[PDB]
Amino acid sequence: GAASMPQAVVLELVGEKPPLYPARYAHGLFFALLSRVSPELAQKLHEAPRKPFTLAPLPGTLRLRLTTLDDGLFAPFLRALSSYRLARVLATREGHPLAGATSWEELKEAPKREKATFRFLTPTVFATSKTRYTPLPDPRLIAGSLLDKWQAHSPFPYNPKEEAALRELFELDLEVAGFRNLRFHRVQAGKGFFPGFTGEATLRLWSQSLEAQEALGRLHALAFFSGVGAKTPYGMGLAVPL
Amino acid sequence: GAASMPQAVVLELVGEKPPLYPARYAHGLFFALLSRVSPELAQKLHEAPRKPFTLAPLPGTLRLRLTTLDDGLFAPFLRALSSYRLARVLATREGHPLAGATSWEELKEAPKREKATFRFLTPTVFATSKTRYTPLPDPRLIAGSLLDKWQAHSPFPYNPKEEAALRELFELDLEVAGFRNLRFHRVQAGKGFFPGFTGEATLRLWSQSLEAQEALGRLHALAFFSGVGAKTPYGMGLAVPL
Ligand SMILES: [Zn+2]
Ligand SMILES: [Zn+2]
Ligand SMILES: [Zn+2]
Ligand SMILES: [Zn+2]
Ligand SMILES: [Zn+2]
Ligand SMILES: [Zn+2]
Ligand SMILES: [Zn+2]
Ligand SMILES: [Zn+2]
Ligand SMILES: [Zn+2]
Ligand SMILES: [Zn+2]
Repeated sequence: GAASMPQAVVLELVGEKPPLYPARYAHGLFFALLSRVSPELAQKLHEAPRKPFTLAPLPGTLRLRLTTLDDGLFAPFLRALSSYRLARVLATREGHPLAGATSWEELKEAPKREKATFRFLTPTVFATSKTRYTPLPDPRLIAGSLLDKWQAHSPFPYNPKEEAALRELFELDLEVAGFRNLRFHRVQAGKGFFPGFTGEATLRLWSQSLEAQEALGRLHALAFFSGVGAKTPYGMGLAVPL
Repeated sequence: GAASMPQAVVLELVGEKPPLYPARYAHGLFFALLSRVSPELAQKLHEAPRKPFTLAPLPGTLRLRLTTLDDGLFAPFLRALSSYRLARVLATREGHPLAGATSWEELKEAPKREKATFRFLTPTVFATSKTRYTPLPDPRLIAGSLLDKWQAHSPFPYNPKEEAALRELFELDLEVAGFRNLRFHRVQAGKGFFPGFTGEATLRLWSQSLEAQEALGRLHALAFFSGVGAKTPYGMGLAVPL
């Protein structure tokens, strides 16, 4: 088919009599709509440990944001489109600021940055195998997670030496320059519960380094689609570049 | 002389016409009072890179909190005791909740803990040599900093193997269980400016381990006097155990 690329859409649900703590119901519903047309396709996903997507409720109307780094997978579904019914599918920025698509080429075209600010809309956490969970805006973990996602999914990965150079630059010269409205959360992400933070955080390069700045710009742009950290398929790590 | 031990005192200043942003003036004043009696003793301190104390302004009245892990050094000074005059010296908990003394033996007698909460009243930061500054409540850094201070100043240090065991336990099993009212700051600490955080943070041992729990209790108690992290002589790292 045509070239795959990252995409985000916002599903607008309106409920006549909504439950008490609606966000929790994100999973049950997404599948319901998905299963309504194609019970079959819903199955592989509920079953799969291969989750090639992020799904998170936004903070009577409930908005569920879905993103993927591969266009192709949810295209048919997008074509198809309690007391919650589906009022709108917003697949454009015009429809919703958190919806839209961007090519990998465009992401690569992203302007270089000395500083990069992120708004973490849903609890965000980092998983390190020892599994340790870090619910803090560690600059190295934020950038490293984004770089992991880029290398895993981009058609334009950095080569090993570029990658290692970037990681060492991050380790050496990337600081958290500030944070705002930081809050601790503990939420269900799949079967278990995990700690995470929300709020805003700003990363800064101590360094003047073109390579690093360009990388930072690209990774900052990627976050809109990829999210940050662990459990992104389960509503966690929704991170908007500012 | 008599056995040295940690001590904290709160100096109560009252200013008829206070400056705009009073806390900044903490250093200039502490010396002034100190120099008023003994210009000579003030000198070694302004000069010394050996700062065996912490000094921080509390958040017309300005309160300056002074602590030491060695009683002996500021005893003579304590005996002696803008439009700011010194109204009171509070050297007891009865006088002020953040003043008082505790023996090393008592600190050792501290009850074991699975969880330990700290209130960071002044911006707190960790220095790691690569110098990297971490203005976040990293559990390993909090506990490691406190253990550093204990080992450096206690008459009852852990032996090398005990210490290493503790550090590995912290690395493996210590989590940040929560945080409240976290805020980012950038403040002058001596000659330069440094980032730091304030707020409350709670550490939790995943582990049931008597050794670790006892250590956590002792370190949690020590913080009242030692502070946490870097630049404690310069108003930073004021951490109250809760
Ligand atoms: Zn389910
Ligand atoms: Zn282009
Ligand atoms: Zn755990
Ligand atoms: Zn992936
Ligand atoms: Zn992929
Ligand atoms: Zn001075
Ligand atoms: Zn006793
Ligand atoms: Zn620096
Ligand atoms: Zn020391
Ligand atoms: Zn000492």
